[PDB]
Amino acid sequence: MREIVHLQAGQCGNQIGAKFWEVISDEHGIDPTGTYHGDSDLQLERINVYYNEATGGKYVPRAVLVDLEPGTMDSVRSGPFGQIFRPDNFVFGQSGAGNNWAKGHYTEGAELVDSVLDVVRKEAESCDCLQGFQLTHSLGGGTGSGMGTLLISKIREEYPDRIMNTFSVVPSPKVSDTVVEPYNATLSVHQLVENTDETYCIDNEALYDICFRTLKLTTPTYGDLNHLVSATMSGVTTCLRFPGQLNADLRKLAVNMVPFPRLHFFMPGFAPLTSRGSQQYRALTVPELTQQMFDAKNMMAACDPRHGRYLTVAAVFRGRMSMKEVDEQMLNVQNKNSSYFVEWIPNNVKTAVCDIPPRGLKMSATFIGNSTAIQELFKRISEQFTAMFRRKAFLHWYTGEGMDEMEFTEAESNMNDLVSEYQQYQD
Amino acid sequence: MREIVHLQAGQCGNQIGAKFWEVISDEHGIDPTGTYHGDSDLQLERINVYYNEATGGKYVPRAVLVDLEPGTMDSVRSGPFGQIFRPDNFVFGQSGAGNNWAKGHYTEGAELVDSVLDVVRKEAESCDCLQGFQLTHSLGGGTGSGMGTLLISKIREEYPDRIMNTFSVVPSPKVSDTVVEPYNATLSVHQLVENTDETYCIDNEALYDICFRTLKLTTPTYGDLNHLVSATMSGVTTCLRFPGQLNADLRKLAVNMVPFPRLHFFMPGFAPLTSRGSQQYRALTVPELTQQMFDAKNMMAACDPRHGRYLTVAAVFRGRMSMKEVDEQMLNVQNKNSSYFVEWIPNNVKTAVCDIPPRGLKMSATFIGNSTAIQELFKRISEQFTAMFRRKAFLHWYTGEGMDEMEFTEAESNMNDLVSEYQQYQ
Amino acid sequence: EFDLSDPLALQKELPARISDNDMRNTISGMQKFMGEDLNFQERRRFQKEQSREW
Amino acid sequence: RKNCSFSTPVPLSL
Amino acid sequence: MRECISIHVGQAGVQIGNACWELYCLEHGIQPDGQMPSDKTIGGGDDSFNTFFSETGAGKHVPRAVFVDLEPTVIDEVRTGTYRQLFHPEQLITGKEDAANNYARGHYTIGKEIIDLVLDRIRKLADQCTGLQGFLVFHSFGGGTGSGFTSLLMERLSVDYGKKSKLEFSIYPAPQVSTAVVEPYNSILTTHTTLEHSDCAFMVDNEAIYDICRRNLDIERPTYTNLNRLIGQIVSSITASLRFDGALNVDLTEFQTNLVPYPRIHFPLATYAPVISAEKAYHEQLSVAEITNACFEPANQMVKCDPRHGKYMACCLLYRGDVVPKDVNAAIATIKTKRTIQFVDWCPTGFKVGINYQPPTVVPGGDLAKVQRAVCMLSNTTAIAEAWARLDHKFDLMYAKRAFVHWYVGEGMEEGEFSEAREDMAALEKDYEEVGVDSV
Amino acid sequence: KNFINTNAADVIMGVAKKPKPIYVDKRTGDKHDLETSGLFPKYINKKDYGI
Repeated sequence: MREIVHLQAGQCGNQIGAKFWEVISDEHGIDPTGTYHGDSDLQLERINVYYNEATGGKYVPRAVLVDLEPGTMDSVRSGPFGQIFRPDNFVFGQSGAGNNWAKGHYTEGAELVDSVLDVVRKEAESCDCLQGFQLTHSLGGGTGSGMGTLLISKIREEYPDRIMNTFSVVPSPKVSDTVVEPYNATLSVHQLVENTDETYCIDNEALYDICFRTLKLTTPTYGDLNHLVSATMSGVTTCLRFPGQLNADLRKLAVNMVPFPRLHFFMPGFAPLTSRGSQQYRALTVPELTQQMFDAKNMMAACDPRHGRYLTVAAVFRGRMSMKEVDEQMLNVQNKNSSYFVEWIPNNVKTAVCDIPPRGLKMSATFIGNSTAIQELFKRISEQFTAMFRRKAFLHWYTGEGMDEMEFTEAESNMNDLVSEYQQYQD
Repeated sequence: MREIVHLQAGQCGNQIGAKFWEVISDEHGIDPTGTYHGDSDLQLERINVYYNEATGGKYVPRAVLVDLEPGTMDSVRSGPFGQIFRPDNFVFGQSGAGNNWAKGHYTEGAELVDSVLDVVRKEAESCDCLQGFQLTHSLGGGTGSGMGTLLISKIREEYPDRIMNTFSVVPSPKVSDTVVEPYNATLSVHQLVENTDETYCIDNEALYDICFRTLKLTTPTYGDLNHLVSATMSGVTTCLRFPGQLNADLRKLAVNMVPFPRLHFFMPGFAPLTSRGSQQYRALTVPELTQQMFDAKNMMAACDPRHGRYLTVAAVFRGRMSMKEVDEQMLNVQNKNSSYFVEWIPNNVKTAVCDIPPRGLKMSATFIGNSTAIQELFKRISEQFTAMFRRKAFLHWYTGEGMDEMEFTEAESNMNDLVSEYQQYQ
Repeated sequence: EFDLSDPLALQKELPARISDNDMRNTISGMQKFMGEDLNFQERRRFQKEQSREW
Repeated sequence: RKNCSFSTPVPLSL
Repeated sequence: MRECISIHVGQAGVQIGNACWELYCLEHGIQPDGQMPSDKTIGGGDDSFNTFFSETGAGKHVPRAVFVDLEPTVIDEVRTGTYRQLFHPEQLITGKEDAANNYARGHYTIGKEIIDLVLDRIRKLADQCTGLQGFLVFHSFGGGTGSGFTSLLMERLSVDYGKKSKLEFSIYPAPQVSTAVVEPYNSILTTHTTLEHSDCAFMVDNEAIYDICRRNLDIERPTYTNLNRLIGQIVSSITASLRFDGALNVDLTEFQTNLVPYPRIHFPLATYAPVISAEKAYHEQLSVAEITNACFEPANQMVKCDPRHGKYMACCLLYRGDVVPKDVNAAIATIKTKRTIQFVDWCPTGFKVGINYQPPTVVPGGDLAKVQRAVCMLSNTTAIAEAWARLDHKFDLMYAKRAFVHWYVGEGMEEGEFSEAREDMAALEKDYEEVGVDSV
Repeated sequence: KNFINTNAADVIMGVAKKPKPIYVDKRTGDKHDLETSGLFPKYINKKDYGI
């Protein structure tokens, strides 16, 4: 009735979304085969936001998996919940991109874009009132960022009123594993700013800084980095599936976050994460949850909001919890610390309370924050673009795909507007 | 409602930070594993002064244990009472200062104040209405004296109205363990007075004047010295945690004790100290508490008021006594020693009474009081800093860590005036 | 709703993971993680035995 | 060892 | 007779409606499934419920309410709850996509989409009443459908129904705490466009009701269930002179003629005095003059503005329980003699009294005490002129740089309506000034 | 480029997107278009009506 069509692209996008569906299916009591085996009644009431219905009482997700190489479809099909996906939703080309934005955008990713848009137009018109889409990708590869922005351009030229949302994993600066990634990421941010409603920023550097510092894990892997992205991929959409004392969908947080239509890059974070020895030493009350949304170490971007000004702030609270204690603690963070808040917006906080917590938990909390300390995420990409671009470094890999050097020069200055557009609100 | 964060620094800051937290956990009835096995129900009322509360009935202390090397601090995690502190609170550097006040004040200790001020702001804004922090450290090493003076300088500026107490372990003149310990300690007492409100002095030579001369033990240990040190650390905050007839919080124990904010140097003493074969031959009576205090054998700083004047003197009584005996013994020891008090303050003795005795006891007392007989403590530390600096004895350890010779030069010029501040009442 | 305003709810409570073998620690409850290693030391030891024999 | 039985296309299989 | 058509709008309106209609079922005899326990008299015994409940042929009572929302997740626990059989299913109107804290989405785009469906349902409930006193409106200024579509409910009510009395309760936004960021654009634009269309408008805000549940009742951490219980005990005391036997009767028409002197000024403020806890009514005698003084107390007020900053334009006292008509007089004469209350110069009469015999009801598992006397109050004060000044403050703040204005311009609405509905309010700030001057 | 001043000119010098009219029924929000259904009069407005 308020359906969400999932899109997900690349090896990064197909390995984030495979764990996210293991989070949702347990949250709604769905087995590895698909059948419903829950206990409550609220688990089967708004399941149609994310799940279709097959025959025999078996639920199949609305997920369309996209890739340019054929080797990340076998990883997902034969994983833990790989048998819940309809096999027509998998899209794969028989030759990759190989860390290249141009092969993603023009050469290889344009013969594959017209077969996914025959899939998504079959899943988007099969919704009673489609709320919007989603994306999950990375700005470092070829098919995550090249064709992953070709798709968004075709969506927002075809369904403009609907919500387009992105969970971007923008490239990590100082744990980096590709020389040719700043060409991919700089060329991809003009396509984000004109064709997305919201966009979240995730760095894999700052997902490691949780798993070493906060959780005190011995050997984390990418299975515990996808485990945290799905924690905040479900808290944004938890008031759409479970009732509350105060609701907020994906649109009401978008109405209340962006003041100007070019300023939609945010910073998620999830509160009740506890290390294994400190698990028994903590109790679950309300100020235990607002001390870890707003802690600057907790954030899922590797940029610090003490260097900038919070334009607006969100919060999503889950559990059965008191409306006075919710409300009095967000006034509390506004008043002790009032140089991290913009003047011209007097209240900077939106709050929402959902009743049904994550399974086995009593209370929970989620965050979405908009900053002028996120123009420090693009200037560390600009400094490593024009340091490399001014000597025409890896340029033969891109210009021989059918490009031009002026197409680079505009993506210098279209992203350099967002540096100086955001800059005038710190003044 | 009157929480006290406990702030430590050093090997001495942990070896006092261990035995003290044993004898609150016996005073307030806490097992070796954290939980409560008490008898009364006055043993849970004002226990939020020192303990937090986790789940399951677990009371974890509000203590920050800080060091610059983990060698002496593994011994704290695996002691008898080493499993009641949370493991986040242990702050430890990977390279110590080691008997150098300069290393701990600029090069290594300014790089370790980064995360303690995340930790202490966690343990201060968790308190509902904080009464105040408390220091206890050594002035010998560079962990306690080099960085610990820089802890106070930061937190006095951020939290100005609150309270900063200290137990300075200033090293003794004749017995010592460090050549360069005048440099470590003369240097710190100029940066002490601007940032501290109330100070004491615990000299370990004065503890050897007890366990040989009063407790009659042949073989003392530091564990038998931290018993005496922490017998007074509880005795100051006893009114806070237990009810009485006439209470005294640590705010009130200073406001009758500091006539000016450079007169804050007090010498503790403690009443029930009696040998095990001399235990049976004394009655726990009100004159027996006040006869051992004003005797010069007992005082916890090796400095005697026969030279000096009892400027102001305090007293904290524990036990369930009759307070007129408290009132008459104070006056009959005030009239007799008529040369031992100044006369510009006519009443000089301050009083409190607390019902609950110390554990396994009946009556006891504790003394707090400044004098001009503690400018002699700084006459014997700045006679040997000018017996050492005049020909530049260990100076290359100090100038090459980002210093100047003015910072030494201003430090004598406090000892010729802060001592001359004390001198005018003679 | 007395349970919200109990005076002893913090005593009458359980931590989210009493031990490593507890039933209510699933994937969505984010207390239990896959890459914590309790088989680390035995696996390293048998690796060293395998190396020695090779 | 690599097992690419799921991912090979139906034109090109065994 | 004496019927009242309740209209609840928003998630705030629905969750307040669930609180009130549980109170009304217990206050009369109605079970949660509609039926009474069998009437055990000859014919129809008691017909007191007709102001709120209708009756079918079979002995089932269906409320005269309409529950409105634009998100489906709020009414779907009314539809599958304990009271799922009490409500006729067509009275509960849901949308498919909500207004998302936009006035403009809720006024021009999504509100106009759904206006004519619910103005067909209020015809059917208004053609069942032999004598209709007037509607009730339950909304909150903050949300989209609580501000946008609610303001357009009142406008199309004025065309269709004329000068019929349209009361409204509201949740005015709080001064310190706040749910949302865009609430000043919502709250200004709806007080501008309901201004000539609404008859009366009572306001409370949630921060003040927080200050009573924590303090007067001994309930730490009040959820919205404990706030919504107190709102139902104000609506019940306004309407208990219509259902139960009274010594002095007051209708729903005697509030507009006795607290609204001037056309732009229709803003009275609610208060309810003996809200007390069951450990602290074992000690206190609750007389008639002991609870009169506690409606004038700035602590026990139900909005976060002090009446002492302003002048009492009128009053309206609602006495409910075991009272005497002489001790009502014996307390009002005392209150006028204090100089810490100050009536406006041109109001030498002041008051409006109401005395009702049925004591207030005990809800099983509720908050308050079983109290034998009570007082409700709706008073109109000049001390609300400090409340728009904290709303002109936070409108001109984000409007001088024109934040969030693109979320209303492209949503079916021109931009000159922003720079006139704050100029429209700018006269109301001086209009509250000149009634604050004495006639020299 | 001045964004703050030009972001306000883009909203004031513009037209509001008028909606396609849609009505509901059933109390579960079944939405239909208005013109294509037989309710609102459209086909007597044609030019060759009655001739």
